[PDB]
Amino acid sequence: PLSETKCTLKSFTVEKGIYQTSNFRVQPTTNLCPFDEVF
Amino acid sequence: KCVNFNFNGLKGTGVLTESNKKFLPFQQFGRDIADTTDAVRDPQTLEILDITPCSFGGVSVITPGTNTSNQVAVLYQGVNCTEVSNVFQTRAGCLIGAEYVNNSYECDIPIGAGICASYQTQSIIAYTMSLGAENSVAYSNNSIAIPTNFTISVTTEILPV
Amino acid sequence: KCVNFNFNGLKGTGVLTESNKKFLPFQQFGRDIADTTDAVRDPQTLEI
Amino acid sequence: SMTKTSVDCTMYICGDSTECSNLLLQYGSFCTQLKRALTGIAVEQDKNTQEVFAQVKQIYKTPPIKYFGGFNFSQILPDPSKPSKRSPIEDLLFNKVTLKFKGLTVLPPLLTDEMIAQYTSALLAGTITSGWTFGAGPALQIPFPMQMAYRFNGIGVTQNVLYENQKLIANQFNSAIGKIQDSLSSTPSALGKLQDVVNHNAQALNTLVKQLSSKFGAISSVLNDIFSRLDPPEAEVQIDRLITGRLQSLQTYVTQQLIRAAEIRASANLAATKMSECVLGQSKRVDFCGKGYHLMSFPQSAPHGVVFLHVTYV
Amino acid sequence: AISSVLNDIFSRLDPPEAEVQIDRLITGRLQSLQTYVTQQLIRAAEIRASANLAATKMSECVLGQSKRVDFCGKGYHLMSFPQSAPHGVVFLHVTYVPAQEKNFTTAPAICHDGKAHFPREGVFVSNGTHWFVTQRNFYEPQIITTDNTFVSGNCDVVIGIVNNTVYDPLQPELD
Amino acid sequence: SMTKTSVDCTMYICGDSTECSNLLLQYGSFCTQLKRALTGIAVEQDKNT
Ligand SMILES: *[C@@H]1O[C@H](CO)[C@@H](O)[C@H](O)[C@H]1NC(C)=O
Ligand SMILES: *[C@@H]1O[C@H](CO)[C@@H](O)[C@H](O)[C@H]1NC(C)=O
Ligand SMILES: *[C@@H]1O[C@H](CO)[C@@H](O)[C@H](O)[C@H]1NC(C)=O
Ligand SMILES: *[C@@H]1O[C@H](CO)[C@@H](O)[C@H](O)[C@H]1NC(C)=O
Ligand SMILES: *[C@@H]1O[C@H](CO)[C@@H](O)[C@H](O)[C@H]1NC(C)=O
Ligand SMILES: *[C@@H]1O[C@H](CO)[C@@H](O)[C@H](O)[C@H]1NC(C)=O
Ligand SMILES: *[C@@H]1O[C@H](CO)[C@@H](O)[C@H](O)[C@H]1NC(C)=O
Repeated sequence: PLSETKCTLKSFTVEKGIYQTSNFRVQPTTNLCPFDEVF
Repeated sequence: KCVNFNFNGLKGTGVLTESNKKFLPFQQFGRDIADTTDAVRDPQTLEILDITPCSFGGVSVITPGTNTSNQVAVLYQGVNCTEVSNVFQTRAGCLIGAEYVNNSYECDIPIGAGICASYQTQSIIAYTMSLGAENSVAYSNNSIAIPTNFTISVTTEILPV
Repeated sequence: KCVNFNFNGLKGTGVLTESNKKFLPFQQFGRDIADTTDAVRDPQTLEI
Repeated sequence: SMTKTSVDCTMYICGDSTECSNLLLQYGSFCTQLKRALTGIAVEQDKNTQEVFAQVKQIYKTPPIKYFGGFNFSQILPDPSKPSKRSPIEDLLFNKVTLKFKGLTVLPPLLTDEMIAQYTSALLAGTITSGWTFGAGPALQIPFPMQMAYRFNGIGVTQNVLYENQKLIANQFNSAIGKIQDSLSSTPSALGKLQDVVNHNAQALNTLVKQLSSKFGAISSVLNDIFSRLDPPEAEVQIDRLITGRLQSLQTYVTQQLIRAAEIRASANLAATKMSECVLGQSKRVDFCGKGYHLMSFPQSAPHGVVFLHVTYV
Repeated sequence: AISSVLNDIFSRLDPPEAEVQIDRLITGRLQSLQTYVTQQLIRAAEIRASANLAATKMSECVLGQSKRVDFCGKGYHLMSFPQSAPHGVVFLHVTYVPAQEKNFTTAPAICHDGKAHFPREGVFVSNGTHWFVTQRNFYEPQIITTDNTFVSGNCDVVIGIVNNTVYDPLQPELD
Repeated sequence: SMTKTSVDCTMYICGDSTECSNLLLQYGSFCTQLKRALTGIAVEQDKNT
C-alpha cells in the first residue's frame, strides 16, 4: 500500500496524511421454421 | 454475484437480486432517475430483478510518515466491511490496519465522520476526535471573577499578498 | 552559434556546445526534466 | 460549507469499457489535476466549518439551575430529552431544510452534526455564563442581568435603564424568541439562502449525469455498440470524440465547483467574522450584527450553515 | 494524434492529412493553455481577497488600535508590527490577556440614604463585610464614594440591591 | 453592478441556417447550463444594486 502511494506522488517519501491512491473495484465473474415439411 | 448479464440485449455488469417493483405486463425493464437500467424482466420466467453495480470506491492510505514508520492503514471509502489484521467500520468506510482506541485524543489524521487516526508510539490507532476539555463555569447570580494580573502575548499571523 | 541541426532525422534548432555530462556507452540521447532534449550524440562521429 | 464530492475519472469517461481505460492513459495529468482540485475543495470545506465553529477553546457547560435573571433561553439551549442534544429552534432548522452513482461519490464531513451542535452549545454556555470574557482570555463569570447592564453601557445607555426596567426587558426578550420560531415556521423559503446551495450542487451533479447521455457528434453515446459494430480504425477515432467530450464536461464541472467554493469560502469567512464580533463580543459596527444598536448574538447550527440570532435595541 | 512531436508529423506525412494532426495538437494545447489561465484567474481572485484582508489589517492593526474582537490577534489588542515576507506579510500582534482571576460577591447597586447608587465605571465587589468599586478587567479596589457612584432612584425597584455606606468626600473637611 | 447580458444559442452557434439548428439538438444540455448561468448573473446584478 505505501509503495503505491510513493509511485503516485512521484516521490520516495510520504509525509503524514491520508492520500487517495487508487480505486477498489470488485470484479465480474419458439416458432420453429418449417424445414421439416420440405426436407 | 457480480455477473456479466444479457437479457434480450441490455448487456451489462452487476449483481441480480429479487425485487418488489410492480412492472406493467407490457414493460420489460425499468430505468432510474438518471436513466440507469435498475430492473429487468427475464424473458423465460417473467421475474423482476433489480440490478446493482459491483462494489467500488476509493482507497486511501493513512501513513504516519515515512521517516517515522513504514506501517500503513487502508481506508476503503463507502465500502462495507462485509466485503474486501484489524477491521473496523466507519461512516467513511472500511478501515483496515488500525486498532480502534476508545480514548479520545485531538485529531492528527482526519479519517472522517468524527473519526481520526494517529501513530500511537508502535501501531496506528483510530479514535473519536475530542472537541476540547469540559470546563463548566461557576455561574451564580451574585458572584463575579476579576483578573488580578495580566500577560502580554505576541501572536504571529502570516498572510499571502 | 544558433544553428539548425539534423541528426539522422532528429531535427531541431539551437546552440550546440561541448557537452560536460557523462553519457554511458549505451546512451544516445539526453533528457532534462519535463523531457527536454538537453544533449545529443552525432550518429556519424559519436560526439556528445 | 458545500458537499464534499469526488469523481472516479475512469468510470465516468469509460465505465465497464476496458479499451476506454487503455486509451485514457494517453492524456496523463488531466485526471490528476481534477482529483487534486476536488480534494482541495473538500479540505477547504472542512477548514471552513473548523474556522466558523471551533473558535472556542474549552467545552463550556451551563449550570443545572437555569435561572438567568428572568431571561428564558430554553429555545436555544439544548434539550436532553431528545436523541440529538440540539435546541428546540435548531431542531426546527434541521427539519425545515430537506437534504455510489456511476463514479460520483459524496465524502462525509469530518465534524458530525452532534459535534457542531456541541460546539454551538459551548458557545452558548460561555456567552451566557461569562459574557464576552471567554473569547479574550480566561472565562470570567458574571451574573446575566450584569452582562446586560454592560451591554447597555456599550450602546450608550446608562446602567439603571436596565435595572429599573429589568422585568419588562426580560419579557420583551422572551417574547421575541418565541416569535422567532413562529417566523421560521411561517415562511418556508426563509432558509432558502441555505437551501439554494444544496439545490445548486444537485443541479450541477444532475447536469453531469445528463452529459453522460450526449453523443458529442458520435453515432451513439453507448461504448458497447461503438466497440461491437465498428472496426478499430473508426471505433477508436469515434471513442476519441466520446473521451474528449466527457473530459470537457468534467473539466467544466470542476471549474464551476471551484468558483462556487470560492463563493462559499467568502461566506464562511463572513460567518467566522460574525462569530468573532457579534457572538464573542459587542459590535459598535453599525449594521454588522442586525438592525438597531447591537446588544448580543446567539449561534445555531444548520445543515450546511449557521444561524445568528441578533438581539438588538430599538 | 499520431505523435506529440511536430517533426515526425511534418516529415512522415504530406500536408493534406498532416493538417488534421496539426489542428488536433493545436486544439489540445490551446485547451490546456486556456485551462491554465482560467485556473490562474481563480487563484488571483483568491490572492486579491487575501491582499485586501492584509491591507485592512495594516490599516486597522498597525496604524491604529482595533476593537474588533478577534481581528488583530486573540486577546485585547494593544498594537501590531509588520514584517516583510517573500510573497506576503507577517503581523506580530501584541495583545493583553487577563490572568490570575479571583472570585468576589457583587451587587448591581448600593442602597444608601434611601436611594440607589450605581458605579460610574467598574463593578461593586466584596471580600466579606467590605464593598469596593473596581475597574472591570483588573482588580484594583477603591472605597465607595460619591465621586465614583451615580444615584438614580429609590432602592426598592432594583432586584438584588444591597445596602452599604457611601462615603461623602465633602463631609469630613467641611465638617 | 455590471451589464446584464442574455445570449441566444441558435443565432450565435448556428445563425439563420435551418439545417445546422437541426444538427445542434444532439449536444444536449449545454445551452440550458449557459442560459441558467447568465440569468443567475443578471439576478445577482439586480441584487447588488
Ligand atoms: C523526517 O523526514 C522528513 C522528510 O522525509 C522531514 O520532513 C522531517 O523533518 C524528518 N524528521 C526527523 C525527526 O528526522
Ligand atoms: C454492512 O454489512 C453489515 C454486515 O455485518 C450489515 O449488517 C449492514 O446492514 C451493511 N450495511 C448496509 C448499509 O447495508
Ligand atoms: C471501548 O469503547 C467502545 C465504544 O464503542 C466499546 O465498544 C469497547 O467495549 C470499549 N472497550 C473497553 C476495553 O472499555
Ligand atoms: C421558557 O419558554 C418555554 C416556551 O414558551 C416555556 O415552556 C418555558 O416554561 C419557559 N421556561 C421557564 C423556565 O419558564
Ligand atoms: C471560584 O469559585 C468556583 C466555584 O466555587 C471555583 O470552582 C473556582 O475555582 C473559584 N476560582 C478561584 C480563583 O478561586
Ligand atoms: C477585605 O479587604 C479589606 C481591604 O483589602 C480588608 O481591610 C478586610 O480585612 C478584608 N476582609 C476580609 C474578610 O478579608
Ligand atoms: C439567586 O437565585 C436564587 C435561586 O435561583 C435565589 O434564591 C436568590 O434570591 C437569587 N439572588 C439574587 C441576588 O438574585
